[PDB]
Amino acid sequence: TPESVSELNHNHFLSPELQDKLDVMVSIYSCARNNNELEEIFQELSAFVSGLMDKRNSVFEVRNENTDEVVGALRAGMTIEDRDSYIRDLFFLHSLKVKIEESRQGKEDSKCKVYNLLCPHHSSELYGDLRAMKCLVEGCSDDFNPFDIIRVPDLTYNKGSLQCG
Amino acid sequence: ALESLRGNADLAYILSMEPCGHCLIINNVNFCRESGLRTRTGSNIDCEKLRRRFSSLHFMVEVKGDLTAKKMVLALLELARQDHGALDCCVVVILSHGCQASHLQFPGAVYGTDGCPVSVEKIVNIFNGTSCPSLGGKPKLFFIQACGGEQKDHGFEVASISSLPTPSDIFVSYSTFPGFVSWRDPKSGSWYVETLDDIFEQWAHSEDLQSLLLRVANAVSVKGIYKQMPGCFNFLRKKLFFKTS
Repeated sequence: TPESVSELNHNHFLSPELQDKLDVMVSIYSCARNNNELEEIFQELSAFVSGLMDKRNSVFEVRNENTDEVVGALRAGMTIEDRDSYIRDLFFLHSLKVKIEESRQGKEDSKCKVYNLLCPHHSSELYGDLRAMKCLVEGCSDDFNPFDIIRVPDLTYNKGSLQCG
Repeated sequence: ALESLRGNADLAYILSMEPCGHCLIINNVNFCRESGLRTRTGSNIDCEKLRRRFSSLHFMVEVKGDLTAKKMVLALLELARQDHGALDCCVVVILSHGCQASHLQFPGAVYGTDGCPVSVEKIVNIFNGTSCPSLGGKPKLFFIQACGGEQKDHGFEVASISSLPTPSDIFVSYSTFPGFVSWRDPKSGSWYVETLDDIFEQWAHSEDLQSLLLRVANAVSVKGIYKQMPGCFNFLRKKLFFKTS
């Protein structure tokens, strides 16, 4: 319960700063045409994602890797506020990805560099979290769907017994 | 019947010379922080299993670890540049992460250490008759241990003048069906390679390459809660019986 959340609270929604940063990127992305115009937007997300990955490694800890008995946990001297501030930054990525998928309804195969940041590899840490976020926001997802509960920062994803590769 | 069909010009490849040929093994284990790809632990066990295995089959085996995407291409190009006149065969094993791709000929891609892909399409076309003329009418094998796509499979319930074309004699053995994940135990190693080496021990002397990978496909298909279906894109003209002393 301290390490992770099952369902999203009022603390997990976007702040006015993140909401303003989201709306500016969405407006700039759709109205832009050439790949040269998106270089300002690409450098934002790649800076944001690399900052988001550092925020995970400072906040969270994975004990007992490559086993059945894998457990997630918060780092020493790290509060519940530090978790929810990461999940806010994680929500930003999901909600930005949703609106980019709306802007790419026509040509759904452009090979965009900005979109490929929001589609990380299926072994990665961020894929585990974004797939976890998608289940809670968009309702279940129904990929396999057992009795087990979904963790909104999936710390144990691809780190035990069976792994991708 | 068994021994007679081996030594046949029409139905089987001739592997007379010692060694058979070169055997490149790209083994990408440790990937960069920027890509976010997890460290493929237990692939060094799979690497050394195959390294001993192809050495037992009379191949000049050469392992190259943690290659970037550009070094993978330079490593494959330099192999194709060799004089395979005296050589009868050629093998290229690749152990890495993978992904789904907008393919034209062959599905799948394989990542480098830098974390950008090299398509299987591109890897195979390096060894075609135009680019590598020394392997003309010679089997060119490829064993690609990597993920096909992001999708995890649960499966279903079951009750218990001489004419020879440029892309001839290609054989790309896939570890998982295109668009599905390849599974791996950190201690044991990959399901594909663990099952490949075990079957190559027991049935290399009697059975051909296609018959061997049928056992690998069967043995891997029964495994685990999550499922995996290995196969191969066969473009061979004859049966490939591996040589053992």
